[PDB]
Amino acid sequence: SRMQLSEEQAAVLRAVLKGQSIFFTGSAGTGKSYLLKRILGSLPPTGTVATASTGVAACHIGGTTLHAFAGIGSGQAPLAQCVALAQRPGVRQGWLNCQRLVIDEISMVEADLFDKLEAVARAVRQQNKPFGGIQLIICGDFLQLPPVTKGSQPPRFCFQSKSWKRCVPVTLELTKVWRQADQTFISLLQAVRLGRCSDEVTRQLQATASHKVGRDGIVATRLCTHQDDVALTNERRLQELPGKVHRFEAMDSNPELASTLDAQCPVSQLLQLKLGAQVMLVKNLSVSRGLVNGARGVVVGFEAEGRGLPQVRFLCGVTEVIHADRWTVQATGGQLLSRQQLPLQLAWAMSIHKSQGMTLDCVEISLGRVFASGQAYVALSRARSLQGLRVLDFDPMAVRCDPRVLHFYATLRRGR
Repeated sequence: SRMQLSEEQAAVLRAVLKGQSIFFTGSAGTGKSYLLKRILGSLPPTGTVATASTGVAACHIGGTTLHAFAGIGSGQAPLAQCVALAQRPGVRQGWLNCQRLVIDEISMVEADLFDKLEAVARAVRQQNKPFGGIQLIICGDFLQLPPVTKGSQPPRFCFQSKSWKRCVPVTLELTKVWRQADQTFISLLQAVRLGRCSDEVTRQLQATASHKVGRDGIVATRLCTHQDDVALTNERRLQELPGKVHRFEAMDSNPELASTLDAQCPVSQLLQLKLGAQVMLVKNLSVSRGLVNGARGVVVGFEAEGRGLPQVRFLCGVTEVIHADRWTVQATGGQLLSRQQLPLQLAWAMSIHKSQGMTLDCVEISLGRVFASGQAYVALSRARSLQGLRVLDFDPMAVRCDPRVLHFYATLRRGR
């Protein structure tokens, strides 16, 4: 075990191994990802179900989406219907065989959906205990973006559900800046997350507006709010370059489901590159050499023969030819599907949604406009340090947070 756990992280692990349902929570940069991986290595594979609310986060933990596991379609039908969908052959044994259920990215789950899931559990398993007697291991942070709904009315946070207190009797916090993160920058994030933008926070961010962050042909990625505008942007920037197009097609086990893999793993069926393309790594190839998720680079060549694989120069100081990697996704019903493709994305632009669970080493962020509660904090959390970041037109009016969620955190802090 490469690194020793902190006293706060050790407490979580203890509780989990005694069989207790627990929610653990804290800002970015407190070691939540490291702790999830240590929990999943410590538990028996048999009966342990790793899930996340998103595709992006599910892949980072080698699991599946909560939507796919559940098998209740959208969750919006009456209980008896949801319950009938969960009874379907493959979907049903997943519920029966689950002993411990890990759920990352809990901020994304709306309260009415948590309540539907909890009742579906008790019915399918014929067990009167909370969530059908499953040991729940829940990770996230409600000071992130609010949950989305389609349901016409306001969305409600997961902690407002009728079954939350019954299901989650112990909550523990991670508060210290983790040993793989920068003290100065995480301390600034922790102030922004609580809505608190002092004159010194505003100075430190405004001071980055003039920063040159790239070098050696690598330029900063512009962080954006919406995935579709991002794809058009990256495609237009690639079209402007004069080099010939190089195409890389995925090898899929089940090509009749490519759309599903496009939507759940971090790479597509077809990757196009040229000399000069701005790229981002999306697998951890080597932590010790800086080849981690979010590492920024530029294409500097292609192999002259064979498959013509790209040669990438990274900001971290590595130049290397990038080969195909593998991802496995679990479909509703349980079938394992696989995609082999290069672990690279275009990176003139990147959305907040597709960058969850990672940080970039070369990034530009615009924060003069007001966004939702938690938006300024979540965007700044995609950077690593003040050195790798340029903030345009920062305004402390950009910083808003949800007062109901602040009171939830203040109660937790008063405990200890």
